[PDB]
Amino acid sequence: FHVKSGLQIKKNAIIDDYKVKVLQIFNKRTQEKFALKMLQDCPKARREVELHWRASQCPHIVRIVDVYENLYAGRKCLLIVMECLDGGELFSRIQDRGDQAFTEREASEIMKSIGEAIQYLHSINIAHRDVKPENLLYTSKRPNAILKLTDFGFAKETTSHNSLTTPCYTPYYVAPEVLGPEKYDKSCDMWSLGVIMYILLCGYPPFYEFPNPEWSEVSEEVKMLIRNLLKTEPTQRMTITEFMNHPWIMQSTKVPQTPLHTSRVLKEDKERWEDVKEEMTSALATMRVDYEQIKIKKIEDASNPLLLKRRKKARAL
Amino acid sequence: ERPTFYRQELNKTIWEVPERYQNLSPVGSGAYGSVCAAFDTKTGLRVAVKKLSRPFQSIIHAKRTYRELRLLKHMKHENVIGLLDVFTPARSLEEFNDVYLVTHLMGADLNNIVKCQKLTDDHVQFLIYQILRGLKYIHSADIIHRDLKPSNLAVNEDCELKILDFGLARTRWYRAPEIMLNWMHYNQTVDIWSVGCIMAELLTGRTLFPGTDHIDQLKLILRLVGTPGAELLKKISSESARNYIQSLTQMPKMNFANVFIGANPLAVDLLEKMLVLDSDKRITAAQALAHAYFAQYHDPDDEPVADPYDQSFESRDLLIDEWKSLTYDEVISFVPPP
Repeated sequence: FHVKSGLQIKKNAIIDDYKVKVLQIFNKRTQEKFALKMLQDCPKARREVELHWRASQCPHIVRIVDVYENLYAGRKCLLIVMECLDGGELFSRIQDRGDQAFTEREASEIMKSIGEAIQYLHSINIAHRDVKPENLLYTSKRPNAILKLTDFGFAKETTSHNSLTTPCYTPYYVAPEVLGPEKYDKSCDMWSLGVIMYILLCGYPPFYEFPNPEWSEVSEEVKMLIRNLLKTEPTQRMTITEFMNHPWIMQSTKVPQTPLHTSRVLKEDKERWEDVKEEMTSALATMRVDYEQIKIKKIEDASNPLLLKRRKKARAL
Repeated sequence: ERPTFYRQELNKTIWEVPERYQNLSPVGSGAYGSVCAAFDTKTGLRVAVKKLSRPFQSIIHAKRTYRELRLLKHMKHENVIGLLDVFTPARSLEEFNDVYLVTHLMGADLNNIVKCQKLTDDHVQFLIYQILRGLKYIHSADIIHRDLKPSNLAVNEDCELKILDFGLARTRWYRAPEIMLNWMHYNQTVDIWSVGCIMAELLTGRTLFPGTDHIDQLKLILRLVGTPGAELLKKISSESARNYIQSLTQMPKMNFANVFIGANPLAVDLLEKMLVLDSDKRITAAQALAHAYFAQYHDPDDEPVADPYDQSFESRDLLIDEWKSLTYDEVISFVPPP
């Protein structure tokens, strides 16, 4: 493509370029409007930032403006500067209209906005791994405003792999394989997405099971098998090329404008929505396999209170 | 005995804890409270400081908060995460609104360990034995975890295990058949079933029952264990459920031997005893520990039972402030381990 300049973390004081949970600050020479996320400076906070930085290209991804390596207080803090998106939280906007019917094509004009980003990140071998409400945002508040996303706290490097499997098993049932990874990793995004189209449609949760099918459900059977291929299991899981190679998404904006009841059901009750918000964060954290945990020593080398006792009596005998 | 408190806002959330706790790092949280990994200068251990800012927003919340505390305070077992500390910045009952729980952050959860390492039969042997040893203790007090999964089992480098995060309500995969579709009042064995599900996974490396929906899942289960019988149907409280069941296909029990070929026979033998459809025919924790598959670890003298747990409160109809008061009392009565 076109070689772009690398990221250089400005070492100088952030307080000299801008004028005194993401916080707002006002630059001096431009007085811009300007979101700032802070952290405890270290390689994970730098590795992630390097990724987020190199992820500003895509118009679908929020743009980081400046990364400073400073010393707040006693500790060194990697203070990033990004493009603010005051559009508002995705589920925050919809939740709070009104009459207007979130129509199917609108939900489609959304997935593509997100399916485009994934296609970008994944194409550069970057696994976001964290897709939840608090991380999705629009840019302005008025019309013709696009939505680009945030919070790469859990993104990482995936590695270059590829995807089939079918039909049917054999006589050695089952066995083991490469545990992250260049595939499984990606399948933690699509889950977040498909698990979004559902919370987008019935505003209900796969906690999957579709609505009764009567009831705000027409979506098509083409709309059931889709949220299903996205849904369960991360091997033949729904493929960001295959997903984008879908008329419903590919030829979106032509799809029916079926009116929905999603916005009324979720807004009807906005406390289970917070409860639902946790389980989504809990669900994800439970399917994310990234930060090494231990490497259990061979039982022969392992030594602990229980083992000792068992071994002791094992010798008295 | 009130220690010194030091407040600090971590990720748009206030944290007022004793000074013995240093370097607090937000390690996640969900709608029951936020969590923060930290170092306990008192025990020199990495602990988990859980904060429940919404403990009494409803009688459902109030009681579930008092339940969690009571349960925690009771847990005194090697293979069961216990209450290291519980505190509140409140100086009285009137101002009392936030409660902090402090446990021991040991190693990483089983799920993770799997993703990074292929365990040996030896590992599984010891691991599962430990789960059972802990279960016996629990069930002995008449408690039921109800939510046993590789994500609720902490293990370190030494292979030491610990059962944690008990089901406090009174990703569907490690759940018995009855409880899942609420066929009837569950049995302690429901934890045994989950035990099996875990065990199988470890050996094969695949998820035994990765079912999409309850129906789908149920079909999966019944295909291996078979279909109910007149004896099981009888125990079925719901007539509609009994009706559905009867409507099903043949489903004769599968021989586990063919399903796990290449695995320790003793193991597969254990799996048959645990993965029984009739909860009243599932091997108990105590019985399992005696199974020959744990000969190298089995000590009938070093598998201890727990004191009596009074669950009388479960049948207590009280107000929010009474459930709050009861919770405060317990917080003040707490006596830290040695």
